[PDB]
Amino acid sequence: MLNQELELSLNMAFARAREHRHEFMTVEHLLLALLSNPSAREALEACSVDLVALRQELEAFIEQTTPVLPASEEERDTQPTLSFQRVLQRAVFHVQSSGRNEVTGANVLVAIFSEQESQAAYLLRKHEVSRLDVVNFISHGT
Repeated sequence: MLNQELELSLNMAFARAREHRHEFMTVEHLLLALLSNPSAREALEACSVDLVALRQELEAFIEQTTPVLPASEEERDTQPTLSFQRVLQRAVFHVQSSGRNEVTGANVLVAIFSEQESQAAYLLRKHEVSRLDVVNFISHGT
């Protein structure tokens, strides 16, 4: 049910975490991946969000908080955490309820706002991304 561009973003996120040997991937990794997803980026530019500043702070936070695998063996692949899974599950079932067939990066962006205590949500608020604006742009513009 995921559209090509969203599948690409998720694959890129996985491939990035493997390159970095990151032990797990949180909702913050997901948001970082969405900053270059056309659907989610378009929604963010419509809100006049400074994507450069947002990306830099998100990247800093990830590197500073994500454990990195030692040159040792075992668990070579990264694992999505409960926040990463919840957000995707939320988007998928919200789209299914809207009668639409495709899940886009923008739908996933809206779902991230529901992870209220996450650093991802904190940074969206910090950078003045109103969920109301995002939702209005999606309902009408897509």
